[PDB]
Amino acid sequence: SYYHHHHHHDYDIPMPPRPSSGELWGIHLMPPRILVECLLPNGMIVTLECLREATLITIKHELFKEARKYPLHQLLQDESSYIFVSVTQEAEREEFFDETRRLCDLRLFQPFLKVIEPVGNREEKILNREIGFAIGMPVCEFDMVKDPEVQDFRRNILNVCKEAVDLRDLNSPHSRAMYVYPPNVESSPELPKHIYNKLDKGQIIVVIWVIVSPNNDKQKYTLKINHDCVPEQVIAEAIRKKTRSMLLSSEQLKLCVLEYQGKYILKVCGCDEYFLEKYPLSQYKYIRSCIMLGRMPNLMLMAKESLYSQLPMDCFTMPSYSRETSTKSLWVINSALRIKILCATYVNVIRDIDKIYVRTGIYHGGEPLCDNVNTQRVPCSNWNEWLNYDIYIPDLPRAARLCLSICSVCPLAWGNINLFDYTDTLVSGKMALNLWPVPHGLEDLLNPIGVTGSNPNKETPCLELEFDWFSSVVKFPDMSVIEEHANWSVSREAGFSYSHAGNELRENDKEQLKAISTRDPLSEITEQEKDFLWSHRHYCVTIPEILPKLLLSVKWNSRDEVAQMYCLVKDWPPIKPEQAMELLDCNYPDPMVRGFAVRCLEKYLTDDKLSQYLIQLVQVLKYEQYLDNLLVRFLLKKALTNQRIGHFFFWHLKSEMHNKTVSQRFGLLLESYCRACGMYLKHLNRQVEAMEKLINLTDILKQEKKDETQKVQMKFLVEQMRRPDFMDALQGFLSPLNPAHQLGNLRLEECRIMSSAKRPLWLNWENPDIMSELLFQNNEIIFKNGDDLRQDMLTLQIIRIMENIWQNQGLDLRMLPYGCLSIGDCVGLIEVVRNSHTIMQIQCKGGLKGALQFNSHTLHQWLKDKNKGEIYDAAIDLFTRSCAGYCVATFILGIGDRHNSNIMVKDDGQLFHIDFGHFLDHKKKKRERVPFVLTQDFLIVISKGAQECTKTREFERFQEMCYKAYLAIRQHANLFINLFSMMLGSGMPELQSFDDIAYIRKTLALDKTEQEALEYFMKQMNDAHHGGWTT
Amino acid sequence: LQDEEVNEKLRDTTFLVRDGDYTLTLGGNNKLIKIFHRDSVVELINHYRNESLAQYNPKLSKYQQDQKLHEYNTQFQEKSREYDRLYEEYTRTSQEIQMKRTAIEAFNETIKIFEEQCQTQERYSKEYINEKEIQRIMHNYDKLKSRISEIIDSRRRLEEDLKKQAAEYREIDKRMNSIKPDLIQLRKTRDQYLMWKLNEW
Ligand SMILES: NS(=O)(=O)c1ccccc1Cl
Ligand SMILES: NS(=O)(=O)c1ccccc1Cl
Ligand SMILES: Nc1ccc2n[nH]cc2c1
Repeated sequence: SYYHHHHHHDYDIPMPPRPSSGELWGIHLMPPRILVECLLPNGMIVTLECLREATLITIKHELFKEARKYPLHQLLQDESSYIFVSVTQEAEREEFFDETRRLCDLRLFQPFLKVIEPVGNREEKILNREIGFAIGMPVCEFDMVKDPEVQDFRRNILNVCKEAVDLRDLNSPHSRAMYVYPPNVESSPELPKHIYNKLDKGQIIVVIWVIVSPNNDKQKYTLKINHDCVPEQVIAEAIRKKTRSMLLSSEQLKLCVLEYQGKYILKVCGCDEYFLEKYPLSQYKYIRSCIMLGRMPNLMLMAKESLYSQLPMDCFTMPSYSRETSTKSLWVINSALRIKILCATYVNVIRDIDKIYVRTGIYHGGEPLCDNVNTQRVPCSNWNEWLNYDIYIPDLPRAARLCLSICSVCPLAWGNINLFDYTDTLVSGKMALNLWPVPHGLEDLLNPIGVTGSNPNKETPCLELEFDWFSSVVKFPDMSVIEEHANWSVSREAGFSYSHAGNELRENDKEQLKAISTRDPLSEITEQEKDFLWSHRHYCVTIPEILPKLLLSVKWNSRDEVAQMYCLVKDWPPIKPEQAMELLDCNYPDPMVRGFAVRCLEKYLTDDKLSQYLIQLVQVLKYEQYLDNLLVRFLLKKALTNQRIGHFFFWHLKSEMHNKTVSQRFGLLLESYCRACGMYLKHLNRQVEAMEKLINLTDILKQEKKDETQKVQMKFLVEQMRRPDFMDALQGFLSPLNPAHQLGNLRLEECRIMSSAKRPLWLNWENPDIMSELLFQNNEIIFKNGDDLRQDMLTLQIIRIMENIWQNQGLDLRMLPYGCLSIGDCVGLIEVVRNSHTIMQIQCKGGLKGALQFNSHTLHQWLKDKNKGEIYDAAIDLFTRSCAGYCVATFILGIGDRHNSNIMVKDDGQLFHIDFGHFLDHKKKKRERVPFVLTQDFLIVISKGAQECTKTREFERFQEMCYKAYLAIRQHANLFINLFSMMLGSGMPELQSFDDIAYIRKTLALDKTEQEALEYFMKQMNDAHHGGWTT
Repeated sequence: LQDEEVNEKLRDTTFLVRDGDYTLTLGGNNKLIKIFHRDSVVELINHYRNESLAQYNPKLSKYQQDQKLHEYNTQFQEKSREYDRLYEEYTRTSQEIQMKRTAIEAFNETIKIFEEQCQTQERYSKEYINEKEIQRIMHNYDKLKSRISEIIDSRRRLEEDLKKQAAEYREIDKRMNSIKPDLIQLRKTRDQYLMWKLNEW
């Protein structure tokens, strides 16, 4: 009687991505002895069986044994002039120069090896294997590329490499150590006041250490010195003590110091940071972190000699790639725009679709004319029209692009083309434009926000076109010509008598500009306001911050308006890095705009604050029209100036090589970097070797050794990490989460496959540092192959940025934006945060015996057990502070519902969120949600012990932090809107439109007053809990 | 008169009535403007609609009609669920298809080394033509070509796996193109039955 006896006849009971890309083709793990077909100059294939982990020294030296039996020997030179070579899974013929490499790490396709002699006696150059390893594609794959844009980028972008490398040897070796160990420093020297108030009105207890022969021994020399003190002075007061005796006068001790003083610099104990320059000990992050955490710095006097004997020189050298028509100016062509649409092929659809047609529009991001569709013809079943557009050629703006698609009676396959060559040339001729499938849940008809260019997949709907030919090669005009036209149109302006511009007065409509100057990027501007703005453009120059709105007010399909804007922008005054970033989203494509934006960054963007926003800045490369461009030369330089940038710059590109829309642009960039970066290439290639071993191990677990209990999986885990190729590969390298940290020597004792079904690995290495005792002896992190990290990556970024906007507005909410890095297609590393457990783990550890209920006070009781005594108060504060900051951020970003298994509480009483899920309230808009709900459990801890906990004095002070913090973010809403906007490039399903980012606007309620915003907040915070939140 | 969400819900087109204290969201793109009660109010509204508005650069709908139940959401969302799992099949297969092509590229190239090796023995078989050493030498050649046979036959097997995979691929893309417009109709007639909280389907 359950389903009205109705049968379901269909019901029979019966990543990314699949098995392959391992040690042999379609294999994963090659068995421990393998049969390898060897080939020679003879024609004589012997067939050595050999060990999977065996070096190529061996297989050679035991083939130059095993040959002396097989036929036609006597013609094989001293093996000392001979090299192996085979085909790899990325089908390339790879001469195997390094022969200390093991058979398993060759990434062969079939197990065979041809033998040969070394051609092109420049093995030394043919180690840009190392480059291809890092980049994850062969370098030769660039060499055989037709596009001159590419072969140029490669040859041209070496300017920057060379110029950067000379900047490193400018004051060798100090300069080299600034490159290799740049200071880790908050961007303002001034210290916030809640930090100050731990310091005896401006003093810190330090501890300098030193190792003198027999070295066995190490010696404290604890000081107490000013927070604003530089390291050079802290070197002195360290030596001062160590030196002082009853046999040194203060005259003789001053001389003894100054001489010993210069010879040393300060390291941090247990990890590789170095305070190498004039900055307050406070401005370094390790100190200001020690201050706050309740810790005594453990620095270390390192001899300069012994640091300088780590750094090797660059040895940078150019690669082998080292070696009219007049023109028609765009503006002379008397014509309109006509682009011919011929024939597509390959299109997938007869019965259910009625008809199909090629829709096209000209673009800037927004539309410069009535785009028009072509008549429908032979729908399905396999056009030839010159198609006429409503724009005069000369009005075409420089970043003008044709966007196209093929649509149904919904779309089918989209594409776009730059109307100009990277050489400022207007395109004429016939184009074959291979199309991209529509992104899942693109309901719009054309994709102009999409990437510029054809597909590199041949096997896709191609579409043939012809671009009007105007009797000659047509170029965009030089500034010389664009300037003149501005100054002409200006004086032609000054002489009519009628109302409308779209008058050297002023007024105080003057301030109805400044009103606009403060609105957020997504506050849509009205046509009247456009005309308002465009008309007073010459006044706007006293309010630079208005420029983004002005530029959106310009009519880019009038070359008149654009010529004049070009000239404003020429010597517009620099604006703040936080604003100029807006000017490199998809809404601003023009080269002069973007150039300006880059100058702003060259000028006023700290190596610190670049490091903070490096992810945005890299996603923005994608929206650039051409390969070479100012923003790349900018970032490539910074990357080569400052290894801590380069490091993440390299991972941030590498992580996205899988994604074939960027592949070439990024690979090519990565190649530039890997050639010029120096010895780091060797450290990266060790990181890269490691991550590959981890991916291939997790893959075996995920899709072969499923089930097999835990215990069988874990016997197979330890077996593998015992093997010598793994011990080689996973043991002496830098943490990509932070390469300051060194990993050395796996502790397999403590390595395990976490419980989750994506088989995350918990890895724990020794900390090889010489003073590891004072920091941590066991660095451990989580390698998770399965989930896509780059959303988590971002919310943690955003969370980090809030924490700063708080601190440096004096407002100590302590968030824990733990470390997370995407390093490939759904593959990453997540920092472990030691001594933390989930609220649900707390509920089991205090859960009284047989199962009835946990108890709401078990959390608050659990904290007392940790924080006993005078500390208790402090540990409640921490909870209360963190619990606020997370309550605000989580509401603001709209991240997925917090529950017991995704909140964590540390032993010291700090609370922090993990596994955030979708950020901007992605699919639950099918509203105004509060994802972190303060249950009783927390409320108790906040109101120490109280019953009827909603109305305590503690809880009101908690609400006060929330109100102050929410408003703090709101004041800086611009930044977040942009940070979000720049990330439209990355393929994140949570971010496809600006109207996605919408949510953050409702959330902060920018359209209302802040009175109304607060009260919006209070309301929503009241709505979530029912009780509390009325004032 | 009375008898952000704009930019979201106005998905395509040319008239909209929001809330100067009100706002018009129509020409080109999705263009917006507003003035206070300055010159009639809601009868000059009827004018711009079809004629003039030449006091500006270019001069050039609501309510619900067209015929209450849950019904559609199980259709909509469990047709979506297929579209979604078809994006995944689509997705896998695409990555699978190139995985093959570049695995054929492996074969094609692998072979050329074994073709070059039959020929490296060809040269050295000719160059050194007792009748035992010749037979041993004749045998090692025999493996080459019976090995090469398998390599090529292996390639072919993949090559035809690629054809099925290609046809099977294209067919997923085919079936999604029927689902898209079907799936949009069902979302639009969901948002009209929204017009008429309570919810509970
Ligand atoms: N059309 S095609 O891709 O050249 C082709 C057709 C049939 C068989 C092999 C190939 Cl590569
Ligand atoms: N480059 S190498 O010496 O062959 C090597 C191989 C495997 C692991 C580490 C290293 Cl340094
Ligand atoms: N010290 C610094 C740090 C960052 C800089 N950008 N441009 C010049 C700079 C100097």
